[PDB]
Amino acid sequence: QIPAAASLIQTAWRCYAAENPDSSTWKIYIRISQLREHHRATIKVIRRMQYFVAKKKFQQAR
Amino acid sequence: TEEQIAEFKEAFSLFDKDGDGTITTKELGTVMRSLGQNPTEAELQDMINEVDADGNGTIDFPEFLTMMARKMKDTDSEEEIREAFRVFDKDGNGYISAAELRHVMTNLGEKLTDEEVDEMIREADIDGHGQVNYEEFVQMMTA
Ligand SMILES: [Ca+2]
Ligand SMILES: [Ca+2]
Repeated sequence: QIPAAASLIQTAWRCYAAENPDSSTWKIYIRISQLREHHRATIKVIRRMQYFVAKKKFQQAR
Repeated sequence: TEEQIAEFKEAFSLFDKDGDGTITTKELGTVMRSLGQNPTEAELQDMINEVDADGNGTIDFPEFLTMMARKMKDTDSEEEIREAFRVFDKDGNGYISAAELRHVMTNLGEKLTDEEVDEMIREADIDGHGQVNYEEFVQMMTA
């Protein structure tokens, strides 16, 4: 319950924060030297998928 | 519904390396590792299984479109995020301490960075007791 709850909050916030192009959430991708537009797009897809996974896992535990 | 399709098709094509119109765990994992992530096979399978609507283990373009069109801020998600916060609100007063919130956000689950949590808290509007009203967070993320 607790890990599932934490992960839903965190993935939800990472999706929300990725809408703001100057959010600090963009600074975590340290493998990438310069964040390009096509990186931002793929990151947004991955984050949306991670949120939907976290939503399902919380619905199971709740 | 318009030129969004060309964008989604461009996005889809980034993941589908071999061009067969289908995204596997292996290809999803390739894109994530190139971003410096290190997903397990279990995490890759959960991500596919959430998008894979016909249960054949891979993602075709229509299934990708369905997920890209899914509503993220609807009433059902709002209530689920609110109940996730309520897990850390034992007394049910609608408030979480800023200290408990930062520890949960940084040390459990996905483990946000300190700078990320700083950004969360800055938007949180703390009261004068170190308490965060998390219903404001929920509303802020779903507006
Ligand atoms: Ca493929
Ligand atoms: Ca499929």
